[PDB]
Amino acid sequence: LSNERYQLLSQWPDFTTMYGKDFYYRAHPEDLKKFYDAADEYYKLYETVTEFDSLSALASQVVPNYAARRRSTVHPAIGSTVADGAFTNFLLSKQ
Amino acid sequence: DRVLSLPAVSKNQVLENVFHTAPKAPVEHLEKMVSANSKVYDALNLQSKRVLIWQVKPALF
Repeated sequence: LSNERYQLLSQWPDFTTMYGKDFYYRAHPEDLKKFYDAADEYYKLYETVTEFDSLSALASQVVPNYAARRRSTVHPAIGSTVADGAFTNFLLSKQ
Repeated sequence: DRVLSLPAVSKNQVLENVFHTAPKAPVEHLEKMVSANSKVYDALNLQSKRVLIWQVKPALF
């Protein structure tokens, strides 16, 4: 999943081609604050999508709630569609 | 009132309107993407000492 987000940071336009002073001084002073803030934003997004050592601790936030759903008092593989279809065997039989 | 014939906009107010933003360094893009690709090297290379390939697709021994 972190690859599908990295692949759209691959398609980011090269803002460093507009770092020269012939873009600094032609530009409105508030549209250059925004341009320098949108370049600082890309380094925020890119330095956290390549923090792949943080994906192992994110997987441990998914495990314990999943593992408690598998500690079912009925069956580890039970679900609604089976337990609904096994209600009609219980209900539409005699008592 | 000779001071009223001088330009009223200060030398300070020129320097704060001309150099309004601290300009972006040329090497700032290198040393920020290199430190972020050093984490792409580490996790995803197969020669790195800390690869993710053995904790993502474990092994079959």
